Amino acid sequence: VMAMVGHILGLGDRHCENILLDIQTGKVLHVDFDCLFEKGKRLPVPEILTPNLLDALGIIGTEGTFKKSSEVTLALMRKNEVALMNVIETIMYDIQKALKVLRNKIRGIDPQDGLVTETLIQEATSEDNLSK
Amino acid sequence: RQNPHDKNQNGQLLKNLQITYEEIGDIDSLDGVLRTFATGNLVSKIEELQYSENWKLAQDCFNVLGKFSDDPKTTTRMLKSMYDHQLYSQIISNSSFHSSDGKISLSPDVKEWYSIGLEAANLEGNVQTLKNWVEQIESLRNIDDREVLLQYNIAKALIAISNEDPLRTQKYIHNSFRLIGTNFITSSKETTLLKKQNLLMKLHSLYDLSFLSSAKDKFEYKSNTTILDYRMERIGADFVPNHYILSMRKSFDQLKMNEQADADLGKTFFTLAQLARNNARLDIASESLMHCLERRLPQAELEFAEILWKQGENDRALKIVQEIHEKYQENSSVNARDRAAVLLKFTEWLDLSNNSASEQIIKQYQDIFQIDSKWDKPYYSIGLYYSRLLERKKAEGYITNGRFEYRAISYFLLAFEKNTAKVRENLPKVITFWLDIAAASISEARKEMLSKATEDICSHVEEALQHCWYFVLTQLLSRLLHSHQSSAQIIMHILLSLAYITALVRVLRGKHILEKYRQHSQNPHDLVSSALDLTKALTRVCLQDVKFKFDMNVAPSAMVVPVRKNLDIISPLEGYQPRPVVSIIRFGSSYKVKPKQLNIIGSDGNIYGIMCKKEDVRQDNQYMQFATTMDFLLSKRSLGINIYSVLSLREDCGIVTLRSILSTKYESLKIKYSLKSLHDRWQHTAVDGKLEFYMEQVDKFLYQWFLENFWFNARNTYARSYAVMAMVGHILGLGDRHCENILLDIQTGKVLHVDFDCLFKGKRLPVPEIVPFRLTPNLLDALGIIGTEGTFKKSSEVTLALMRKNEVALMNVIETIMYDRNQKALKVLRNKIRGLSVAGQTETLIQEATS
Amino acid sequence: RQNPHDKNQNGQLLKNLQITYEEIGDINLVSKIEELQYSENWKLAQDCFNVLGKFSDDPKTTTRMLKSMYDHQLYSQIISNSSFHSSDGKISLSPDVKEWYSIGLEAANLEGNVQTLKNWVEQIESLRNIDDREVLLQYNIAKALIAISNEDPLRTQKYIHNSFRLIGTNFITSSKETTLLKKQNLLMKLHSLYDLSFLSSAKDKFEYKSNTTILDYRMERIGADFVPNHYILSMRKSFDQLKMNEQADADLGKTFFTLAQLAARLDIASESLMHCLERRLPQAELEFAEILWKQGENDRALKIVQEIHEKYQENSSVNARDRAAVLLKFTEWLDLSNNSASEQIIKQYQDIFQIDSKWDKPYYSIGLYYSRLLERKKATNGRFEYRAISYFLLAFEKNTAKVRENLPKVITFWLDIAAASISEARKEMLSKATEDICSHVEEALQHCPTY
Amino acid sequence: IIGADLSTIEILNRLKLDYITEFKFKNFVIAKGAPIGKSIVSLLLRCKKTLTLDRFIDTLLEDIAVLIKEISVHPNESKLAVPFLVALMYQIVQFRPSATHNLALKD
Repeated sequence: VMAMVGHILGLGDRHCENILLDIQTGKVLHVDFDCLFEKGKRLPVPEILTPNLLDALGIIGTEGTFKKSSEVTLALMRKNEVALMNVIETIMYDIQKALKVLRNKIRGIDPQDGLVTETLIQEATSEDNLSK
Repeated sequence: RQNPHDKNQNGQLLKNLQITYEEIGDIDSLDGVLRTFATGNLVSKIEELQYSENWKLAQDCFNVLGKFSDDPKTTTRMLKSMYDHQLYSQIISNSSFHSSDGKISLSPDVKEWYSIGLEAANLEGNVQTLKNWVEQIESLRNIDDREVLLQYNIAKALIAISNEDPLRTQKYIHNSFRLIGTNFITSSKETTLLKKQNLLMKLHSLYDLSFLSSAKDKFEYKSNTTILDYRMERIGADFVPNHYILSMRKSFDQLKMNEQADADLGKTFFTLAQLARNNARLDIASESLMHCLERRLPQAELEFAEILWKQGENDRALKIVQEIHEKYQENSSVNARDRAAVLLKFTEWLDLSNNSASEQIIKQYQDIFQIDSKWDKPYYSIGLYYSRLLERKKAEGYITNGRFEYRAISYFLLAFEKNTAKVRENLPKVITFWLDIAAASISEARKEMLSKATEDICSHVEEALQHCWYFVLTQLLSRLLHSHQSSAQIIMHILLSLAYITALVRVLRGKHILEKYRQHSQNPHDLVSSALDLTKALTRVCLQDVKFKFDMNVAPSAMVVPVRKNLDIISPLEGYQPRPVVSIIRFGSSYKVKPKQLNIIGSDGNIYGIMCKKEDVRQDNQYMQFATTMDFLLSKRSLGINIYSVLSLREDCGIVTLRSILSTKYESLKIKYSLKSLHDRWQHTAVDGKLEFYMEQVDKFLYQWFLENFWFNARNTYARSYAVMAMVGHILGLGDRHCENILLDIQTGKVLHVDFDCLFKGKRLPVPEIVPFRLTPNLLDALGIIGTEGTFKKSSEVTLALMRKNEVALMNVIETIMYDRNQKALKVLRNKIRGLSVAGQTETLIQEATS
Repeated sequence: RQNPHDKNQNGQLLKNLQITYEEIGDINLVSKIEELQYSENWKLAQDCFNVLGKFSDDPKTTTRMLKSMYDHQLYSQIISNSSFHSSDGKISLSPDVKEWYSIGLEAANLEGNVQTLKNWVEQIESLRNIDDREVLLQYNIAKALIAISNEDPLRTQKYIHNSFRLIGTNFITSSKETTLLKKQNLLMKLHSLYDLSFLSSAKDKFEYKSNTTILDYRMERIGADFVPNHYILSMRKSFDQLKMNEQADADLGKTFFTLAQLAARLDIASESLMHCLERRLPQAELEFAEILWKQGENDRALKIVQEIHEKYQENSSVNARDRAAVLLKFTEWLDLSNNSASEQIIKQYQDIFQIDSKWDKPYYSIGLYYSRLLERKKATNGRFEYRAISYFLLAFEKNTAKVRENLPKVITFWLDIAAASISEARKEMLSKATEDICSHVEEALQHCPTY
Repeated sequence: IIGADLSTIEILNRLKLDYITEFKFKNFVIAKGAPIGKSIVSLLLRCKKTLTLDRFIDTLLEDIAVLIKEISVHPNESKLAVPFLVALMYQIVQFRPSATHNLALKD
């Protein structure tokens, strides 16, 4: 969620130095995230959980649990898109239009698409999991 | 009329009509009236968009509303909604009959219940259903109603086929014929019939079941399937009758089921499935599609992955077609149908998606070239895909043309004439890139390929045309210059490889090709002679003001009549012709300082339609393309929307009591309400005041005209037609209303629209004004007791369905039409197509345009 | 971790987590249909199942069906797809194939009545031994419901004892396994059982009347999740259903006033609301409009709620919160109906100014619609939206329902345009805007809640 | 009756009538899902010990005749009753000439 937060208010190339990952809960923070007026998004300096995660996911791999949980979570992360968006709003540090298009994405729009045991191969490839 | 818009001096009468027609029992009238702004209790009022844009939830609403069944009005309206958009599953699960005991004895003229239930489960039923539940639904006392007599004998035919009895089935179906033909059918003066269309489609399905039972064996029945495919090739335009007809067929193949008839049931489900899909009703469509899902249907689950490729799971749809295509290369799995269908759809999917680089998709084009060899829809769809790729490499750099795409088009023009599977239809897909590279050739007179590539495409054009490029309208607007050496050559070489050319009557950059074609070995007469003859005639009579004989009354020319009378067309039906036998002549000598008119005179001795236009309109022609797409979509309800065809081959080229319509519109104008001061208040005066001004218009008046014209067939069918082309009007954002919007003949049928001479003209137009359709202030009253939200609403929903699965292709077409010469909003409302009502919309949109 | 990169060692041990999860809770053509099954969009794969089980011959997919069109709680279609109120009773003396009853009796047991609960209660007992546990739970509370069809509250509490014993013995395991997200069915059933029959704090009759007010506090203990925790008036629609006698039977549907306030998967809300409309409750009719709209529609429900809005100004219209709720639904229906420019919404803004005061979360609904129009209209420095801010901030003083919460909704763009001006200031039009909005939120701070 | 494969008393037992929930001539209780035949068997049985031969006849005639009527004058319901009711009337009638009494036959 914080990754969509950041790369929808348009920072680009989040420094690995900034990311801190608490052992208590797993929070993933952006400290500066200079992103007002697409700060650094045009620059894109860096223009860059594998099978180990799937092994730990279960005997059926990702089948079920992951995306069922994550899709009740989808019901969560689309009902309050605008609330989590104003949560996003905290990436000014110096933008809006990209934020709007990609929060439409949050609501369900797909890249270059008006669109608004095999789930082992599907949900493991869920964009909300594998996009970046 | 002689009282305000909404009150009890208008409601009490409407409500007693409700009661009386509910007693009668016409389902679409039911929809319209129960909707019409009934301001009673929330349930009885809610039907405002009862089926349009939300139907299933309101349907289960009516369902548990009549669950106690002690409001029999509410339960026949239950079964109403169940019919109107097909929840026949809860019809067969509406537990008054499908229980230990069934009927409540003699469902009286309350028998709307019975009629609807019967048609519904006759199309989704079996020996269990039809047997036990006619065993409950026939047994009544007062002979007063006959809906149930009809459907009881259709179902008795079904039980007889299950009893294996050709004779008995024939007799029962023929008696159903007798009954419906006698007391269900209506007259002429009215034959705008589409209400009656439901009942005569019931008759059609009965005839189907009759010869399906006389079907000698599997070979005779294969001929039977062929003749019903020929039905599917020339019957009409709607989802709803597809549904009833082939679902009745499904009941046939299910009641009478052997092993050969199990394959029969599978194939009928596949048909009803994919058709009910392709006409945007991926609900009951999906249901019976899953019924055949239980039966080994790879392609079909690719069509389901396609409906979700519309809704929510592009990624997994693409994946499954990938592995299923490359893994099902085993027993059966016809490679040029199963494999080629699935990987074809995978290719168009990835063309649309561009989430996975087109590298492997050109590779799956090679993969269909390999597995597919009998089939050619991959070939034409890859013609359009590589059209997209000529675009992409034009974005890659100064390389627009391409050898692979050129060869694709080349073998497609090796295969044009055979059937015309999508040729005339996809003609936009080719003219767009042809004229894009023509513009490239004029630009860069890097880009060192326009010459050879443009000439190759011009040789394509010439080889097809010479012994056959007919689709040139809004790019060959007019022919006035060379620097291409193909434009005039083709626009006037079609004029001799197409045999209207006898009735005509840059400046130096045009001649060279004209006299080149004169040089060419076919030269009947030099047309530019007459062209500039009438040109000088006009430019001498263009200024003779005060404060036609020169080029007139001459005819026998070499160019086409200047007046708009040229090209009523044909379409895929299979030898196919770009116009009956006719010789245009009689140059108009009227000094209208310009209507010159003739009509249809063929060999047989009939008369075919006529309407006059002018000045470079082709968005009209894309609406005829839309009507032909409705036809191929169908390929109950069945809206009767007739259609002409104004095509072109040069500039200005191409095609109820209604006498009462004429004079009553005259009396609306001639009520002596000034015709140019209401425009003063509209535009010249207060706009926020022009809002209440247009309300004092609606309450100063028209609609009296409309319903006086209408009665049942007149109203119902005009409303259906208005539904369909009104939704087309909005969906194409065309608007810009005309001045005699509806003018048809008076005998048997013909109900349709006219204008359509515009495409995004209301949003992407100089000073945009309310992008919508043709709408009036009192449009609600244009429909009367059902309002402009009524059977208009129902066949409007059927319009959403009838144009929202080919909708991606239709959007791809309208992408071409953009043509800002004479993008953002284009794709945006393409996505919109993908995803009262004047009592409200009039003030809201119309005035917040002019308030 | 020590496996081949491709999953080829998986064939034997991919058929086992999908049998252990079905209890643990951490949940070819047929194999390529359930692609969307629960993927935020059920209807399609859901009626895939109700179809592939109309064949009513494959039990694995039959349970798949019922459990699926069960999870998003289409419970009265579950009792519709009943093999019992049919040509024969259900699968009689239900052998190991009773799990369909297991899935269905709760369907009836909260969406059902004297007729429904009974016709299934005399079609579930069925077996000969008492082996099953889930459908026996739902049986106990189905027979508790028929028990208070006979209306003997105390021995209904006796059947509630039987149900409570059953679940607390045969339905839960220890910690270290399962956070309660997947004990959902269990704890939802538990909350419902107390509400069915428990008499201590609400035992007295005096308690009962004031417990209508104290049932408004069932959401506090339960929660706010649409799954089963939302119990503002949803559980109240059950208090008066358990207490249904003459006048209290007329109050059964009247207590479902703000029940459907929660209701995409509303076929269930539909059936329950039909049942209540059988009493003509204006709030219930309002929430019927609510469910139809929530499907997705704008102006169907626009028209109905607006006519009722301008209709019940005297008749019924509970002063407490009847037309205030028609107008809550109306206001967000305008917001997502895209037809109600500032004057239109401000009409019913004035309407509440005239009719009701204890609820201006509608005024924040007008706020959010104005946000929609202002951003779509200025995407700055618009005196229209600054007057909007003025009357919104005036409304933000008193009713203190969400002032703190959605105050940043407006102050965010106001302060962001302030920042845009202080970086780049044509833009000399936020001048008076910032001055007067600063002064008026200052008088707010002077005359508003502190926190 | 030929083709009526049953004990036509059972036939009657398959005749419920929802609309009419109130019926009673000479003790003829009938209700919603309450079969005509359930009351037919009711009569037949205790009427055996109550009535004699011909009075049994007459009682059937008049009671099941009240049934004949109130279903016949009940156009809303369907009358599946009266055919086999009348068939019962015939087994009655036929049972003996001498036993059957002309008063009952009259009525």
